[PDB]
Amino acid sequence: GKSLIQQRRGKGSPTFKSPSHRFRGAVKYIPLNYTQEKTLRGVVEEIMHDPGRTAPVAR
Amino acid sequence: MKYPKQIRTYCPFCKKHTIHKVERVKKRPRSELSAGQRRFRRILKGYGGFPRPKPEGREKPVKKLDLRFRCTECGKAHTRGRGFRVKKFELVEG
RNA sequence: GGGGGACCCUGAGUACCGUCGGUUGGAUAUCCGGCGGGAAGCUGGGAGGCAUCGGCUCCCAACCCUAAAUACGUCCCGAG
RNA sequence: GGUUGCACCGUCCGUCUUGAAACACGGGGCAGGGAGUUCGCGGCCGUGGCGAGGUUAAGGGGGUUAAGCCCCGUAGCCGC
RNA sequence: CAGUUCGCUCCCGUGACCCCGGGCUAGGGGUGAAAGGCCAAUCGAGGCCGGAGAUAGCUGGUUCCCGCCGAAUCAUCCCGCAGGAUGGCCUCCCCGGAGGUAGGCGGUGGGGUAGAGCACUGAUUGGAGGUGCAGGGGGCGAAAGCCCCCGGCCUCCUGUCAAACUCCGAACCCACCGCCGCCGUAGAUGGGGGGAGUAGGGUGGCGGUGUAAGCCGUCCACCGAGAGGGGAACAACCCAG
RNA sequence: CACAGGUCCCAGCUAGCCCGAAAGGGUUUGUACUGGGGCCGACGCCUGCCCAGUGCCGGUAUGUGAAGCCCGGGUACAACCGGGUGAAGCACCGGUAAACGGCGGGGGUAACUAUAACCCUCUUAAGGUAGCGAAAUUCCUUGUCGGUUAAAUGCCGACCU
RNA sequence: AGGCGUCGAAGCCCGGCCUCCGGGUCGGGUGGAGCCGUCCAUGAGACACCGCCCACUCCCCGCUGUGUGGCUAACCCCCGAAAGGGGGGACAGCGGUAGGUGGGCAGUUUGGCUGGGGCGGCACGCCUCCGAAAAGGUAUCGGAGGCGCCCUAAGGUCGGCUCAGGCGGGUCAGGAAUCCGCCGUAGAGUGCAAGGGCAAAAGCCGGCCUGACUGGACCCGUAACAGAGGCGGGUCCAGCCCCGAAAGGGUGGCCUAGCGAACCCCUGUGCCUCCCCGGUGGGGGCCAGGGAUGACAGAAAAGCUACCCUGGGGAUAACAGAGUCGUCUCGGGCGAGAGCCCAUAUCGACCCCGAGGCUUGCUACCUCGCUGUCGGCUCUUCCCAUCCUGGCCCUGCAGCAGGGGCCAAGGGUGGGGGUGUUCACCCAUUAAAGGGGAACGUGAGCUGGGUUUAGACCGUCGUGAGACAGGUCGGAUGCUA
Ligand SMILES: [Zn+2]
Repeated sequence: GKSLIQQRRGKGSPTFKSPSHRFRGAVKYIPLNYTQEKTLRGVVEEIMHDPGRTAPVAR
Repeated sequence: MKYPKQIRTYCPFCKKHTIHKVERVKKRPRSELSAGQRRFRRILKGYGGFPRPKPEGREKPVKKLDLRFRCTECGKAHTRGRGFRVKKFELVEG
C-alpha cells in the first residue's frame, strides 16, 4: 500500500519540518559553571511574543 | 478381528513347520543419520521457502497390518504374505 | 669444494574445531566470510573424499616476484 | 490478334469453420522487401572407403602469392 | 479557433483569497480539506534506455509446376476439456517365401432382442367356492364363549400388463470347419524401419432422453475432401464418381 | 471531504510515534495549557443493557516451551539416543465497549365470543431504553386513514404489521 | 549367637535439641559389677557386634551458576573550543545465535465436469441390474441401487443331517415357548447391494487344522478390436504342511466391490560396498512387509474488482433474428348440467382435435477485429381474430334497449392525473375512445426520464477487501452522402 502521515513525517520533508527561523531561539540556562558557587544579577530588558512557544519570552 | 498369539507355519530358516509368535511392527521416528534426513536438514538451512511438500490431514481410515512371525526355535522373525487392513486387532492366547 | 657434531633457526588469534549465511558437482567428503574457542613449533607439523586408531606413501602452510605459449581490436597490411 | 454481337452456362479472392456470395474476418491501385536458418546431441535412410578392425582431434613437417595442395600425428572414441 | 475552446446564464470577489521570482519533497516513492486525486497531453504504481528477439496451449501470415497414393475428429491417461501422449486410420522403403478371405453354399456351436405368454417376480376388474385367520364393526357375555356384515389368505372363472419378469422365441449376428468365388510367386497374408496429419464433425436410418426443436450414441451410405446431368435455386435427395 | 466543538489512547524527554543498510535523523530553537495516534462533526436535550466471541492491557503460582548448560548411555573422540533447568509466547486468571461488534426466541395471563400484555417462567453474555418510523432504510406496496386535484404509483400529517 | 564391661553398666537426679511429646539419643554427678538376646512372636529379627547405604534434614571447605543489595575502572549521556567537571553503569548499546509475534512488506495458489457461467450435484475411484440394438463394443448432470468394511472364523478339510411356509394332534401353552406325524424343487440360508451358482451341498450341526505359507513360470482383465505403469484374477512346478480309509481338496471368504506411483522413511533378513591398506563406530546398496495422495494414473494452496488490463471466442450467456409452441391469444367436436316444460336465446362441467407466432419459456443455428438499450416525440405503411361508422341473421327480440353470430379493413379510434414507464388504475367528453406486424418500425431524426461504468448515502450480508434482478442524488449521444 501507500505511506501514512506519521511514516512520511519521519523523512524530514519541508511539509513536516518545523520552521525554526521565525522563532526567537531556544531558552536554555547559562552554563552551570557561572551559576554554581556564584550568584549573578540580571536585568530584564524586553518581553516579547515567541511565534511557536505557547509562552512569552524575555531578554 | 481376533488373531492367534501363536501359529505353526513353515519357517524359511528351519525349513519346516514350527511355532511362531505374532508381533506387530512398531513405528520409529526418522533416523537423523540417514542420507535422506541428512539431505533434508542440509537443504532446509538458509533463506528460501519450504523445499518439500507438507501434506495435511492425509491418512487412510484404516491402515494395513504389519506383522512379523518369530520362530520359537531359531528366534528369527520373518514376514508372511501381504497385510490386510482392519481397525480392530485383538491377539487371543493360543 | 667436501666430510662430522653433542648446539641454534625454520612465518599465530595462524592451522584447526563448533556454529550461522553464501557459493560449489563436492555428495556426513568444495571454497569464502561472521561469531565463540584455539595449538605443536624440529625430541616438530600437514594431506591421502564420514570420524577415529595403527601401518604405508607424499609433502613443509600461515611472506614476496616471475618472461613464452593465452584473451580483445578503438587501429593498420592482406583476403573473400 | 483488338473490340464487340448472339445462344447457353457462371453469385469474386485468401481464411477459421460441420457449413462462405454471405448482413463472418482480411481485401483503392502499382513497384521493391518479406517469413523451416545455425550449432550440439540422438534415431533412420541414399551412396562411397576400409573391414575384425575403422577413424583421427590438438598439433608437427614439406611446398606455395595464399588459409588451397602433400605427408606424418594412436591421445581419444566406437566395435571385438 | 481549440488532443477541453466559444457565447448566454451562474458562483466567490478582505480572505482557509488570487498571482509572479528564488528553493525543497522522486516512483512502491513524493504529495493529497481523501476524488485512487496530482506528480510535464502518461498514474490502482511516471518517463527513458537495458534484461529483451520475455512468454502464451490464444489471433494473423507462410512465396514455382506437373505426376502417384491418400485420411481423421475416437478408445485410454493427463489441474485434462481451445492443449498434449499411447493406440486406431494415411504415405514411402525394405526383408520373407505359399498362402489369404470382404461375398456365397452346407455343417458344428453360442445368443435371449422383436414378437408372444403368465410357468418365477411384481402388477390388475368383477363373480363363485373354502378358510378364524392374532383383522375391524356389531348382536353376545361372569367370562367360558358363540350369531351376522366386513378385512385378509387359498382355488377356479372372467377382463387386462412389464426397460430393470420369462415356461417359450425369430429375423439376424458372431467363432470354427469343407467347398465355390476372388486376390497372390509381376511376391499377397504377415514382419521391421522413416514421415505424418487427425482429439470441434454434418446430413441420412436406428436406439435412450426431451412437448418439440434439440442433446447423447449407434449404422458408414453422401458432404467434409467430389466434378458433371436434374429436383426453380439447395451440402446431405436422384443419376453419376 | 474539510471545519470549529466533543470525547478516547500513548508519552516525564536517553520519553511516545516515525524514516533508514548503518551512521545519523523528523516531531525538536519543542516539554503535559505539550508532541503523536483514532473516531464523531456548529448549536439545544441526551448517549440505555451486554466483557461470552475478537482485539488490546495487567498478573502469571502452575502446564507446555528453542538454543545454551547439566546428568546418564553410546562413541579408545564425535556424530547419536533419554532425562533436568529453561525466557518470550500460548494455556489460565482479571480490567476494558465515545475498543470491533451484539442488544433474539419461545410458554403464557385482566370485567366478552374483542386484539394486545401491567405481570410471571425458560432461553444465550443481554435481550433495543429515550427517541424516531412505509424513512435516501419497508419486499408485500400504489400499506391503511386525512389534506392537496374533476381525476394523485406524487408531496404533506397520522397508525405501527 | 553371641557382645561389651577398672580397653568401666544398670537405677535414680538435672540440662540443650530433633521429634508420629511413639519415645530414641546426648554434656555433668551420686553410682562400684553387671546388661541385652539364643528363646519366641513378626510376610521379613535383633536397639548383640561388624558393612555400604535407603528417604528428610544441618553444617566446615573448593567449585559452579541463579537472584538480590552495593562500588567504579570498561561503556553511554550532558555542559564546555578544549583541559577538566556532572549523571547513569557492567544495565544499556553493539556483534553472533535461538524461539515467538508479525498483511507493515513480498512471491504465489485459490482444480475440473457443467444443455453459457455461478449455487447445487459429482456423472472426479470401484461393483450388480436395465439403456445395450439375442457375438463383442457402445455415450449423456441417462434410469434403480450399493462399496471405502467384516470374519482365527463367516478360512481348509472329513463325516452326518436337510430348509421356509403350511395341515392334523397334544398340560399349563394363548396367533407366538417345547413336542409327535404328513405335505413341502427350495417359495429358506449362503456376513453385507444386486445378479449368477448351490439339496446325500456351497445351507444347518460337529471332529481336526492354519494352503490367509516360502522360491518361481506362464496367461487373461482393468485397457475387446488395439498401445500401459499400478492393480485384481486364472493354470501350474518345487519346498514344508492340514484334513481323509482313499480318491481328492487346500496359494483366504461360492464368482463378480471393500482401494493407490516416484522420492523419502520404519521393520525383517542374509549378503555386497565406503576413494593407499587394515580394525572399530556409522553410512550406502540388493530382496521382502508397512506409512498416501477420495481431484482416487497421485500440486503442499483463500478471496474482491463497479479503478480494472491483455489474448481470444458467436466453440458460450443477455437484446434482436431463426427452429419449437410446453405456456400465451383464438377456434372446434360430444353434450352432463343450468335455464318455470326446453341441451343448444344464453352458459357448456369432464374429455378430445386444431390455428397464430401478437406473452413467457426452451434450443444454441447466424452475429462478440462492436448490427448502439426501454419509454416518449415525429413520420410512413400493412393484417383482421371488427371498438364506432355501412348491411344483415337468431333471441328467454312489445318499444327504447340488451345477448349471440355473419358480410365488410373506405373512414375514425381523441384530451387529461399520479408513475420513466409499456401496461394497468382513475377523470370529463365521445359514434367509438379495438387489438396487433414493420430488426419488440423509426437515435448517420430527435429527447435522455429508467437500465448499465467511473463519485456518494442508507438497510442487510461478510472478520475484511466488498456485494445486493434493495432503495436514493449526480453522471457525454461523434458525420463534408
Ligand atoms: Zn526357526
